[PDB]
Order: sequence, then C-alpha cells, then structure tokens
Amino acid sequence: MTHLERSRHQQHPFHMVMPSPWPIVVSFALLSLALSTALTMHGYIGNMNMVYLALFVLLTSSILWFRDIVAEATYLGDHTMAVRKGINLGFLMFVLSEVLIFAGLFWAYFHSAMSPDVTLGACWPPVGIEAVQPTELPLLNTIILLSSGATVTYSHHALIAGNRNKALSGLLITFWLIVIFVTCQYIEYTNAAFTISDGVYGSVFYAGTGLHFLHMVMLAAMLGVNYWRMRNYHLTAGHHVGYETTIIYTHVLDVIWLFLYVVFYWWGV
Amino acid sequence: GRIGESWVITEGRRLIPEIFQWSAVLSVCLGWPGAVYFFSKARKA
Amino acid sequence: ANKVIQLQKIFQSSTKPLWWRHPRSALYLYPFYAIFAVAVVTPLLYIPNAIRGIKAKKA
Amino acid sequence: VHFKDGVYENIPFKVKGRKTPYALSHFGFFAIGFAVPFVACYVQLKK
Amino acid sequence: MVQRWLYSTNAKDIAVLYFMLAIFSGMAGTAMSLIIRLELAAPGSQYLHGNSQLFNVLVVGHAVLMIFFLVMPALIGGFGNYLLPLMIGATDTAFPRINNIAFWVLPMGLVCLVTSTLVESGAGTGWTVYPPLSSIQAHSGPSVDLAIFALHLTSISSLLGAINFIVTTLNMRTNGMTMHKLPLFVWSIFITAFLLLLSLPVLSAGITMLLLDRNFNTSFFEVSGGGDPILYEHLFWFFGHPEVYILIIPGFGIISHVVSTYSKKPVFGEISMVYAMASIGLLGFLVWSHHMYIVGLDADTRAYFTSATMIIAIPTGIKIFSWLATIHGGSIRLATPMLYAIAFLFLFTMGGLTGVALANASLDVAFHDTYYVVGHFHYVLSMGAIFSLFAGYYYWSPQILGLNYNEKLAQIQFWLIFIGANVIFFPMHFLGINGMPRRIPDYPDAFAGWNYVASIGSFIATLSLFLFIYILYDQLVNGLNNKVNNKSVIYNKAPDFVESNTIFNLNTVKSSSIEFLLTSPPAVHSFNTPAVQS
Amino acid sequence: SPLHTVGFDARFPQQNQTKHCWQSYVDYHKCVNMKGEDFAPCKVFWKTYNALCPLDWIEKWDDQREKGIFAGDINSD
Amino acid sequence: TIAPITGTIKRRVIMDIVLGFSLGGVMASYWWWGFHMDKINKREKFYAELAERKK
Amino acid sequence: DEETFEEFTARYEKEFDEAYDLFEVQRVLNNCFSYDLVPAPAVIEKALRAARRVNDLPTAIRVFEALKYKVENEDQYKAYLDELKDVRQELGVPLKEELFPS
Amino acid sequence: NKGDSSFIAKGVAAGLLFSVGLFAVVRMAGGQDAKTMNKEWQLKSDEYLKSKNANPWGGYSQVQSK
Amino acid sequence: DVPTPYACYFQDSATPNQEGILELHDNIMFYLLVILGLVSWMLYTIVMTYSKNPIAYKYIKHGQTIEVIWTIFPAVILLIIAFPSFILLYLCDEVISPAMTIKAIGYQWYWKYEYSDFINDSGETVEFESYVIPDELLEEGQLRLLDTDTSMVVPVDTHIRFVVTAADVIHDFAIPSLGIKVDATPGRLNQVSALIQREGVFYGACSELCGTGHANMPIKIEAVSLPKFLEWLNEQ
Ligand code: HEA
Ligand code: HEA
Ligand SMILES: CCCCCCCCCCCCCCCC(=O)OC[C@H](COP(=O)(O)OCCN)OC(=O)CCCCCCCCCCCCCCC
Ligand SMILES: CCCCCCCCCCCCCCCC(=O)OC[C@H](COP(=O)(O)OCCN)OC(=O)CCCCCCCCCCCCCCC
Ligand SMILES: CCCCCCCCCCCCCCCC(=O)OC[C@H](COP(=O)(O)OCCN)OC(=O)CCCCCCCCCCCCCCC
Ligand SMILES: [Ca+2]
Ligand SMILES: [Cu+2]
Ligand SMILES: [Mg+2]
Repeated sequence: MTHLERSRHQQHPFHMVMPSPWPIVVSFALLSLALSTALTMHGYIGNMNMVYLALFVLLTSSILWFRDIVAEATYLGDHTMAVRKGINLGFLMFVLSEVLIFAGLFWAYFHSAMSPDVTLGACWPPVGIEAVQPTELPLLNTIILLSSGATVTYSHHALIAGNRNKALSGLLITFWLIVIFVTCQYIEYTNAAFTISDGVYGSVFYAGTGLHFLHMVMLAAMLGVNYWRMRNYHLTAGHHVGYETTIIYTHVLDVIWLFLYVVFYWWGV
Repeated sequence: GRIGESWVITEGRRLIPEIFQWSAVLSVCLGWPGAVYFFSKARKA
Repeated sequence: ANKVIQLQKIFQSSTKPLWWRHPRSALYLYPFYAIFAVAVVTPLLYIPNAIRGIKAKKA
Repeated sequence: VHFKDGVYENIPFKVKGRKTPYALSHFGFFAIGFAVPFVACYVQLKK
Repeated sequence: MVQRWLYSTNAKDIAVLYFMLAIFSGMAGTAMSLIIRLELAAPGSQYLHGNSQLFNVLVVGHAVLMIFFLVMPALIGGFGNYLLPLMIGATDTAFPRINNIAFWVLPMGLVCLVTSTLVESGAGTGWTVYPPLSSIQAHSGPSVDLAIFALHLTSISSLLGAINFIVTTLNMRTNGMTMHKLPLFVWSIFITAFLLLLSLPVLSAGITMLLLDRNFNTSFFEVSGGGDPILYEHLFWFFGHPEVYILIIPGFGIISHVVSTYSKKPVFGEISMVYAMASIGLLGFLVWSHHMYIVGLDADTRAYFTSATMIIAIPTGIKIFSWLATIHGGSIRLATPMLYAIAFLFLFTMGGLTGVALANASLDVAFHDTYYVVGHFHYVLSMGAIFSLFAGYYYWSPQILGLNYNEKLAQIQFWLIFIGANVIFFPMHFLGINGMPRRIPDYPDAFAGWNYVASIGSFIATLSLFLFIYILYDQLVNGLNNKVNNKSVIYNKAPDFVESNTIFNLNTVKSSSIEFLLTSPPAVHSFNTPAVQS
Repeated sequence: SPLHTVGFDARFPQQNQTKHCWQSYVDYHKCVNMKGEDFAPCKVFWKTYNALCPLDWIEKWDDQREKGIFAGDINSD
Repeated sequence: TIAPITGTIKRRVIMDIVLGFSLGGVMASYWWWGFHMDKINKREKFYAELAERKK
Repeated sequence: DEETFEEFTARYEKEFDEAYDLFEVQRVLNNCFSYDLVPAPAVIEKALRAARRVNDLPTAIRVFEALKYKVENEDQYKAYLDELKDVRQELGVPLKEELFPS
Repeated sequence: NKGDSSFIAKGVAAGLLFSVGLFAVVRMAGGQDAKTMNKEWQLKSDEYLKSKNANPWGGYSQVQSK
Repeated sequence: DVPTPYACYFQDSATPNQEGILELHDNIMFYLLVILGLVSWMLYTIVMTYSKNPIAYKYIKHGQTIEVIWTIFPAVILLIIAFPSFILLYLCDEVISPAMTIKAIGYQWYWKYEYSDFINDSGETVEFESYVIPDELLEEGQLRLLDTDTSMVVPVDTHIRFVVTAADVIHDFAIPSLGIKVDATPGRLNQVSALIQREGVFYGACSELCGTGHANMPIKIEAVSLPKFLEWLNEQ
C-alpha cells in the first residue's frame, strides 16, 4: 500500500488496550471478599450472605472483564499474531503456576505419608480410616477424563478442518463428560467414610482432590463459554485462542488427575 | 627502552600513601565501636 | 445467529467506552454498579465493630 | 489513549496550579504514612 | 484524571502509582522500625508498657511492610513497569489490565494488614507465621487471617506482574534485540519474574493450609490430629529463600547500570553476568532448608544443604568482582547513584560474608535466632535493596520526572543513611555472637550497651529518610530551577578527555540503554515506529 | 546407679527420637500381652521408653490404651 | 626513539591484586595468630590449672 | 583478536588520514587514547596533522595534555615532546602548561 | 563546585548532632530504668557469678552502669 | 556462661561442641577477612585512583583469564572452609553411649525438666518446672530475665543426652555456652548430646517466638560435681 495509508495504523502488532475499570473493580471485590470472610469466620458478621455477595461481585466483575476481552478479540480485531502468541504464552505460564500449587499439595501428601506420625499409628492410611478404593468410582472418573481429552482434540481438529457440526458435537460431548466428572466427584464426597477434619489423611486428601475439583469446575465454565462462542460464530478456522487455551487446560488437568489418581489411591491404599 | 624511573618506584610512591589511607578508612569503618566501649562505663572509666 | 459482522460495525463505529458499546450494556451495567457499591460499602462498615470487640449477635 | 504530557502531567497530584500549598499535601501524605503505626500502638495500648 | 490513574492501562502510570504506594508503606515500615528500636534501647519496658504482643505485632508489621510493600512494589513494580517496556523498546506491556490489577490489589493488602493490626489482638507470630503459634489455639481472633489475606493479595500481585514481565520481555522486544543483546536490568527482572512464578505457588499452598487449619478444623499442622509443623517450615522456606533472592536480584540489575554509566565503560563480561544471575536464580530453590538447621534434620541432609548454600557464593562473587572490574580503569563521576553503588558493593560483600559464615550447619547451631542473623539479613536487605532503590531513584528520576534533585542534599542524605545504617546494623553481630535471642522485647541487661548504640543509629537513619522526603519535595517544586542553576547534575556523563563542549552538545547523551534518549517525562505512548538496533 | 542410660540404638541413629520412644512403648506393651514369660527383658523396653518419652505422652498413651483409642499395633490375641 | 610503552593497566592490576591479598592476609594473620590464639591460650591455661587443682 | 603495537600504529595512521571533520578527529583521538598503551609518535604526528586539516587548534593542544595524563612517568613525556618538537614547531601549537603559565 | 564538599561535611555533621539531640529528647520522655540497672546491684551480680566462677577466662563482671 | 556488657565474642566454652564451633568460626573468619580485605582494598584503590582518571579504558570488556581465576578461586575457598565444617558436623552429630538422659519439655512460657532415668524415693521420676523469677521478686544480686526459680542441675564430665520436645508451640532449647540449640516442635522429640567440662552456671533462653512470654523464658543449667549432684538428686 501507499505511505499515506500506512500512516493510519499501529506500526507495531501489539495491542494498545483502552482504559478499563475492571482491574480496580476486581481488586475492590477481592478486598471485600477477604474482609468479609475474615469477619464471618470469627463471628463478627452473623451470617454468610455477605461473603456470598462478595463472591458474586467478584464473579460478575471477572465475567465483565472476559466480556471485554472477547469483544476486543472478536469485534475490534486487536488480537494479531503477536498478541495471540503473547496470550498463549501467558496462559501457559499461569498453567505452570497452578501445576506448582499442586506440587506443593503433593509435597504435603508425600511428607505426611513418608513420615507417618506416631499419633496416627505409623501406617498410611491411619488406623480407623478406611481409604477410598481406587477401582470403584475413580476408575470411572479417570477414564471419562481421558475420553474428555480425546474428545477435545477431536473437536479441535474438526474445527481446524472446517466441519462445524462435528466440532460442536465434540465440544458438547466433552462438556457433559467433565460435568459427569464433577457430579461423580460430588457423589464421592457425599458418600465417603472420612471427613476433612479426620486427621492429615482427610486433610491432604480433600485438599488435593478438592483443588482439582475446583479447577475442573473452572474448566466446565471455560468449555461452556467456548461452546457458546463456537455456536455464535466467534471462532474462526485459524484464529481461536480461547479454544487452544481451554484444551491445553483440559490436558494439564487430565495429567494432574492422573498423578492424583495414581498417588492418592494406588499408593495411598 | 625503560625511559625514566622504574615502575617499582613510580607505583610504590602511589601505593604507600594508599595503604595507610586504606588502613585508616577501614579501621574507622570497622573499629568505630571501640571508641564507644573506650568511653563507656563498662571499662570502669 | 452470526451477529459478528453487525457487532463489528457497531463496536468500531462508536465513541463510547468498550463496556458500553453493546446495546445490552446497561442491562448488565446498572445492577452491577449498585450491587458492587453495596458489597464494598458493607464489610468496610463492619470494621469498627471488629476493632471494638462487638461480635455479631446470634439472633 | 492521548493524555496530556509534559513536566507535571506524569504524576497523579497537582503541584503548580494550586489553591493550597503543595507542601501541605506532600508532607501530609508522608505524615499519615508515618503515623499509621502510632494509631496502631494507641489502639493496642488502649486495649 | 479519573481515567488516567484509576482506569489505568499504560505501564508508566502504573509504575508511579506502584512507587507511591511503595514509599508510603516504606515510611510506615520505617516508623515501625523506629518504634521497635526505641523499645529496644534500654532494658525494661520503656515505651510500650509491658505488652510484648504489641512489640511482636510491630515486628511483623515492620517486616511484612518493608518486604512485601516497599522493596517488592518499588523494585519490581515501579522500576519494572517503567523501564522494562522502555529498555526493550516495547510500546506498552502485554496484558496491561493484569498490570493494573496487580497494583490495585496491593494497597488493599495494605488495608487488610492495617486492619489485622487494629483488630482484637494483632498478629504477633513473626514474619514467618509458624504454627502452632499462628494457629487458633495460640492466636484466637481474626487478625492472622487478615495478615494471611495481605500475603495472599500481594502474592497475587507478584505472580501476575511476573507473568506480565515474562511475556513482555519474551514476546514484545524490539526488532534488533536478540535475547543475548538485552540489558542487565531487563535480564534481572526477567529472572526475578521466573523466580516469583516458581516460588509464590508454594507460599500460597502453605499459607492456605495455615488458614484451613485455623478456620476449618483441618490438621495440616496440628499435632493433635497427626499434623506436623515442620511441613510449614519446608513450604514457607521453599518460598522464602527464593523470595530473598527475588528481592536482591533487581539490585544486581540496577547496580550494573549505574556502575557502567558512572565509570564510562561497559560491564565486564555482560553475558557472564546474565549467566551468574540465572545461576543464582536456579541455585536459590535448592538451598531453602538452611533456615531450619535446628529442627533435627539428618546429618547428611545438613551436609548437603551447607554445600548447596555455599555454592551460591561463587556466582555472587563473580558478579561482585565483575562490578569491581567495571569500576577499575574507568573514569569515576561520583554522583549519588555511584555513591550508592560503591556503598552497596562494600556493605553487601560484608553481609554476604556473614551469610557464608551462616551457611554452615555446624555454626548455625551457634547463630540461629540470634541477632547475628539480623545483622546478616539487615545488611543484605537494607544495603542491597535500599541502596539499590536510592541508586535507582537518583539515577532514573531526572529522566522519568523531568525534575532534577538537589545534589548537595543528596550526598548528605547518602552519607547520613550510610553511617546510620552501619551504626545500627554492626552491633547486631556482637549481640548475636554473644547470644542475644531474636524477637524479644526485653533482654538480660548485659545487652544494653550495643542495644543503646544501635538505637542511637536508628535516629540517624530516620533523619536521613526525613531528609529524603524533603529532597522529594524540593525536586517536585524546584526541578526546573534546579536545572537552570548549578544546584544539580545535568549531565550524567561528562565529556571525554578529548571532546569539545560543542561536539558534546550535539551528542549530549551517550548511553547503551534506550531510556536516556527518551524525552524528559516521556511520551504517553512513545515508540510510534519501533526502535531499530543492529 | 552411677549414671547409666539407654545408649545408642542403631535403628534410630539420627537426631529425632520420636519413633524410638513410640516403638519402645509399643514393644513394652506388646511384651505383656503376647509373650509374658520374660519380665526382666520386659523391663528393658520399660526403661527405654521411660527414659525417652515424656510423662505427658506416657499419660496420654496410657489413657488411650485404657479407653481403646490407642493407635498402636496392639494385638491382645 | 621511543620504545613502545604498553600495558600499564595489566601490571597495575596484578600489583593491586597481590597487594590486596597480602593486606587481607595481614589482617587475617593478626586475627588468627593474635586473637584466636590468645583466647585458646587463655582456655588451655584455665584447663591446665583446673587439672592441677583436681590433682 | 588482540592487535600488536605496529598493527595499532598502522590502523590509527589510516584512521587519522581518513578523518574528515572535527567530530571524526575527536572521535578517532578519543578511542585512540582509550587503550592501555601510549600511542607511537607517528600516530600523534598524524593526529596533529588531522587536527590541522580540520582547522581546530585546541584539540592539538589536547593531544599533548592527554599524552601527559596518559604516559606513566614525567620523563617519557619529555621523550615524547622532544621527539615531536619539529612537528609542534611547524604547526605552532603550545603545550597547555606553557599556555597557562602558573 | 568548590564549596559543596565543605557543605556536605557540615550537613552530615548537622544531621548527626540533630539526630542525637532528638534521641536525647525522646529518651527523656521515656519510662523508668530497670531496678537492676545499678552499680550496687551489678556488684552483687558479680559477687554471685564469682561464687559460681562463671566466665573463667573471659569477663564475668556486669557493671556497665552508674 | 553469662553474657557480658559490651561483648563482641562468644561466651566461654564448657563443652567440646562449643569450642569446636568457636574454632570453626575463627577458621571461617580467617578467610572471610582475606576476602574482605581484598574487596575493601580493591574498592578503595579503585575509587581513589580512578575518581581522577580523565580517559576511561572503555575497551576492557571480556578478559577470560581473570574470569576463570575468579571463578575457581571461591571454589577453593569454600572447599577449604567446608572441610572442617563437615568434620565438625559429622563429629558433633554422634551420640556415643550417654551416661545420662534428661528431658527438657518446653511448656508455654516455662520449662519442665525431667530426670526420668533417676529416682526420688525409690525409682520414681524427678521433674520440676522452671519459671522465671518475676521482676517484683528479685532480691538484690539476681540477674534480671536470666535467674529462674529452679535451676536444672547437671553433673560434670559426663555425657548428657537432652531430649527436648514441647507442649503448645515451637520452643527452642538454647544454651550458647554449652553450644546447644535445638528446637522443640510439639510433634517430635529431638535429642542433642553434650558433656560439660567444668562446674558453674550456664544461662540461655527460648530461641523461638513463643507468644507474649517469649522474652521471660530463661534456661539455667548448673553444672555441679558428681557427689554434689547425687546429694541434690537424693534430696530432690
Ligand atoms: C526490606 C527489608 C528490611 C529493611 C530495609 C529493614 C530495615 C530496618 N529494620 Fe527490619 N526486619 C526485616 C526487614 C527489613 N528491615 C525482617 C524481614 C524482620 C524479621 C521479623 C522477624 O524476624 O520476625 C525485621 C526485623 C527487625 C529487627 C529485629 C527485631 C527482632 O526480631 O528482635 C530490627 C531491630 O532493630 C529491625 C529494625 C530496622 C531498622 C531500624 C531499619 C532501618 O534500616 C530503617 C532505615 C531504612 C530506611 C530509612 C529505608 C529508606 C526508606 C524508604 C521508604 C526507601 C526510599 C527509597 C525509595 C522509595 C526509592 N527490623
Ligand atoms: C537480601 C536478601 C538476602 C540475600 C542476598 C541473602 C544471602 C545469603 N544468605 Fe541470607 N537471609 C535473609 C536474606 C538474604 N540472604 C533473610 C531475610 C534471613 C532471615 C530469615 C528469617 O529468619 O526469617 C536470612 C538468613 C540466612 C540464613 C538462615 C540462618 C538462620 O535462620 O538460622 C542463612 C543460612 O545459610 C543465610 C545465608 C546466606 C548466604 C550464604 C547468602 C549468599 O547468597 C551471599 C552471597 C554473597 C557473598 C558470598 C559475598 C560476595 C562474594 C564475594 C566477595 C566473593 C568471595 C566470597 C567467598 C569466597 C565466600 N542467610
Ligand atoms: C491531603 C490534603 C489534600 C487537600 C486538598 C484540598 C483541595 C482544595 C483545592 C486545592 C487544589 C486541588 C488539590 C487536589 C490535588 C491533590 O492534592 O492530590 C490529591 C492526592 C490524594 O487526594 P485525596 O483523594 O486524598 O483527596 C481527597 C479530596 N479529593 O494527594 C496525593 O496524592 C499526595 C501525594 C504525595 C506526593 C508523593 C511524592 C512522591 C512521588 C514520587 C513520584 C516519582 C516516581 C518515580 C519512580 C517511578
Ligand atoms: C585469586 C585472584 C583473583 C581474585 C579476584 C580478582 C580480584 C577482584 C578485582 C579485580 C579488579 C581487576 C579486574 C579488571 C582487570 C582486567 O580486566 O584486565 C584485563 C587484562 C587483559 O590482558 P591482555 O590485554 O593481555 O589480554 C587480552 C585478552 N584477554 O587481563 C589482565 O589484567 C590479566 C591479569 C592477571 C591477574 C593474575 C592474578 C595473579 C595474582 C593471583 C593471586 C595471588 C595471591 C598471592 C598472595 C601472596
Ligand atoms: C561509622 C562507620 C562509617 C564511617 C565512614 C567514614 C567516616 C566519615 C563519614 C563521612 C564524613 C563526610 C565526608 C564528606 C566527604 C566529602 O565532602 O566529599 C568531597 C569529595 C572531594 O571533592 P573534590 O575532590 O571534587 O573537591 C572538593 C574540594 N574543592 O568528593 C567525594 O565525595 C569523594 C569521596 C567519597 C568517596 C566515595 C565513598 C562512597 C562510600 C564508600 C563506602 C566504603 C568503601 C570503602 C571501604 C574501605
Ligand atoms: Ca527494652
Ligand atoms: Cu535463605
Ligand atoms: Mg528459629
């Protein structure tokens, strides 16, 4: 093109973001969350509806932030190749941070199992705690997670090849698969023998599997918003970062559950 | 070659002031609490 | 429904902030602002009773 | 986006065109910063 | 002006806001330090009437304030968000709304820390928050929960800024810049971002386990229940020693720059400096259990950890000797950043040598929880972070503010904080080696002499701080006047000894970094066309 | 006696002795119900756990034994 | 003519390095052989007198 | 690669002959004197020629002043300024010490 | 420039004297001394330590006060 | 044995461990002083030689020889100071047939000493708590915050095994004249071994934060002779 016409554009690929209030809005919501839960833990607020309201404000502020970012990527078209490479690497580094949190939980488990305390009874699991059996329910959980991984990669390659109804059906099937995982995990927590207060086994067990449960609820939300954006034509054939982000999140959560399954059940029992 | 005074001479005349100045500066920077203990009552003076 | 081209036209042809450019923006934005103001006014309001010692009455 | 730039447009506060003196705000900021722990000590010693 | 600061999305406004919150909280931490040292002047309860709980509360307030709210916001936030997009030529850092939420999640961490101090009793657990002292049986009330939430909010800020810094310096470099052609401050904040990203998960894990023990009846750390308190020490120090290397490594970035620009010669082996910073960053995560040589680790474990801790003396020695090699043979222009660099060099070497004497697990029998370790860490933290901060301020503030500061006042401020910090932190080694324990509000009355001379030094340090915040006022109201008279230093680099003054005036800034050819206070969006480099 | 004690036990050569005292208490109580023929070799574990364990721990484990709460490998058989 | 005069900084660096190592060695030789040896001589003298009064 | 002394001499002779205005004469002289060697008198002779060719006196005084601050003795300065006596007499530059007599 | 070295020396001396003046003031607005900070108390402490012959080759005397 | 006003060194040794770690500390401070003298001389001679250099040698950049020399020089310095640290660590970690075992279990702001191997009447254990003497109860001559109610008395020239645990929070058991510092996690026991070579009194404190009463929590070990100790123990 000419020089007059080249003078009207960015001259550098990276996104020049408009000013937005959602950082200070999410920050104020997070402060009110921390304050209200520290005042409701110790009886200074009577009931939990304040903490419920603070969680609701934090959620809606995060949703409005994500609404602005899908607006900038879809309608404003500000995500070029450099910005796409940047948000891909940024999601990769956040995923590495969550993996390291789970490494901390695995350190707590391996310490409290390799050094069995004398009040527990010098055996892992402790005396009186019947462990969760591996083969009954978590085998079903881990095979539907592995099939969720196969289903997201089938739906992603069906998206790249152009086929719409195969990719939509793949993303719908894998979203219902991981909510079947969430439901089976809630069922396992409902009919389980020990509590979170039942010593360090219940402590680190429900800590690790509950943090993974929380990440799978987050992946449920991400697969839902990705199904909505694929249904309403937001995702192209060569331009989609929400999908690549959600499927690398799916595979990392699958690997975390594989390690959680093998250690916490096949080595815990 | 070797025009002038030797390197031993013309660098010793720079170093021998600097050894004494460095010893003074470090003995102030490290041995200042000796003055507080010296004037202190725990020397019984 | 493929509103992507039409929303590209609406969003690029607008002198409004980015959270206001959709036609349904007020429908989210007004109750969110009211609920946010309440949710950040109240736990700050419960700090004098926290530093005073008055726990919440169990009624 | 295009904001104003120059010698005093880089900072949040207002130094030159000002009704009160600047020294008022500039030392009140650091004074309440220095007196936050005295408020803390007063509350804990009153308790 | 509501938009530009509240709804901010460019890096420099976020940077000056980071610096303002950093210096506010640093004033508060210095006040808590003054009150601590005032109570520790003479034996017996002098000012706090008994009330060792308030002294412990001010100890954790001073510690957590000076670490997580002065040095980390200042060094990481303000200097990273000003120079890291600038010194690589990036337009505005990638994810600027993450860059804004990190700053705005900091001062509410300050708010909930202050309200932890105000509520029922205050967190009196030390800055390490060791159970069962920080558990619900010893510390009832909501205070340690709010201190934990302060640590969680600043952990969010550090991690999100670390992600932002990694993808900014990886993805958004200018066109001529390979990774090998980067500056040392950019490399330093890159390595610091990686250590933040790989450390703050274990801190968040251990702190949330502490919170779960406190309020949800679970037992990670309660012995009545099978829990083990040493797990918190392992988790917290796997954060903790990477944290102190995070605090020191931006100083290693700043000092390379002020030393190379005030010796008028480049850094000696700059790629070896990159390798040494990365070696220190890798070697941090392997040495974390030198802080707990006392708990009863195995002899082979301690014999490992003393060797692993001693191995980091080699790359820090390579850095400290390459700085001497940069200053050797140059032409020293002793402005105040050069004064802070020289004082950093000497006093950080002294703190590192006391740390090497602390690295041995047989001698940490004799020195653990004495004032010898506070001599070591206040030496490396105070000098290597505050002198780095003052060097960065007096180095970059004429450029990023357009207002020159008074130079005579800057040198009296440097000298006062130099001798005051020496007078406060040198007798701590004597108190420690004679067996004075740590975190005590009162002592046997054989420690009163060195406690008196250190409490004399604290007033010198606070006077130098009050002088520094006067230098700030004098810079902000008379900066252009300071340029037009001879009360400051206009040119950081003098002409060389052949160079005419008009030949200099056509080329008045000779730097190996971008930031000094930018206009005083720079453009709100500079780099329209990208900065090219061979 | 002029200053005798337990000595050096190779099964716990390291610094912490928490499993030493526990295993000695469990083995002293295991000598009573299982073997019951060597009362003076039963007193070796008695002197060892008596020298290593604190009195509060001995009282707590004795109450947990007498109430059945004791988590040790105790087979009355 | 003028013989080529080159390398003053190299001679200066190795002279400064060995002078600094010898200065620090003088400091440490004073430290050990005066202070540490004086404390050890006082302690060994006390234990000699203690064994003598135990005889 | 390290340059030998005569290679340095040839390179800075060529550089001072190719220099074309005052910025280049002062640049070539700055990184001529910022090595760990006093330059050979042919290099100083070319420096005085190149400062004459760009019609600037005080850099040709700065040659001798930088030579004074660069050389190691007080006798090698004499050996230099008597071996450049005819060149300095031909151009007519003073030394700084006989220009400001104090 | 020619007067600044003397001005920075006089400034750092003014800072030292002013800071120890402020230390004297807020020290004078302090609490009472400990009852064990006496010459006669510390002589009896030395007497007890000499009876127990503590610190035999070092110093055992705590006097330090008046 | 007791801290000294305006002191700068360790307290006087009473055991092979403390004199071992004092010898190791001086053997470390030797080489720390040679490199402190090197860095301080180099910094001083550099600033006072080149604050008045007009031409800066801007072509000194890589220099591989001193790079490999200052890489391998701290290696041998840390090797030299890590030889006796390994010898001392693996020496003081040994427990070789203790003639005595005493527990020192640290309760919340006091100590509980327990001579559980020994007798009071016939076979029963000896135990006593050791509170600090309060400031209102100090008769004239007692050290403040150091002279406790009941001292832990201990025979001389005999191996003692200290098994320290806690009750509430982490309390450290530290006597620096005896070279012992080992903390009390409430979960587990921790042993240390020390033999005392001379009679006298040795003071210490809780070297870990114990709440409000962390300051007033002293330790007093009175090393007496063996007939005097047996007289004290049959009296107790
Ligand atoms: C950031 C690290 C840092 C710094 C700089 C300091 C600086 C000081 N500290 Fe502290 N301190 C800690 C971190 C730090 N401290 C930690 C982690 C603990 C542990 C708590 C525990 O163990 O439980 C501790 C504990 C501690 C103790 C031990 C008490 C005890 O446990 O018994 C003492 C004793 O006097 C003390 C006092 C001081 C004093 C007088 C200063 C003086 O140096 C103050 C003078 C400093 C300044 C004047 C700084 C300048 C001010 C600025 C705002 C910078 C401005 C520059 C820019 C903005 C660019 N603090
Ligand atoms: C500024 C941050 C910082 C830095 C850089 C360091 C650096 C080092 N630290 Fe430290 N440290 C702290 C912050 C820091 N530390 C804090 C905050 C605590 C207390 C925590 C708490 O109690 O809560 C602490 C406590 C601490 C302990 C725990 C002791 C205890 O709690 O009982 C140990 C033990 O190994 C230690 C050792 C070291 C060593 C070997 C280095 C080395 O990295 C130093 C390297 C530098 C040099 C070695 C000097 C330069 C090199 C040369 C001049 C070459 C020649 C040298 C040789 C040949 C050796 N320090
Ligand atoms: C405090 C007293 C204020 C009195 C105001 C009276 C108003 C009457 C009218 C007077 C004129 C208007 C005044 C308003 C303007 C104003 O002053 O700015 C107001 C703000 C806060 O305002 P607020 O929300 O608290 O005000 C409530 C009413 N709106 O102050 C400040 O940030 C003070 C900041 C101190 C200076 C910090 C110095 C350090 C900066 C370092 C930067 C360099 C970084 C380099 C490294 C990266
Ligand atoms: C253990 C010793 C080292 C300790 C650490 C070093 C000290 C730290 C401070 C260093 C400051 C100077 C560095 C910049 C100099 C520079 O960069 O010089 C650059 C010059 C370039 O030479 P070139 O042009 O020939 O080669 C060009 C191609 N390389 O190389 C040198 O000068 C060589 C110097 C050799 C030094 C040998 C040291 C011998 C003494 C060892 C110790 C003996 C102790 C005896 C005690 C009785
Ligand atoms: C208590 C323990 C610490 C004690 C410290 C020493 C005690 C003295 C305290 C300070 C007194 C004030 C003097 C002001 C001097 C002045 O006025 O400087 C003016 C000078 C000269 O100027 P000019 O030659 O251009 O001409 C002016 C006349 N027309 O320029 C300088 O700045 C250079 C001198 C400072 C050198 C840099 C030092 C940086 C810190 C080093 C840290 C230690 C490293 C060495 C370790 C061995
Ligand atoms: Ca006191
Ligand atoms: Cu560390
Ligand atoms: Mg400790």
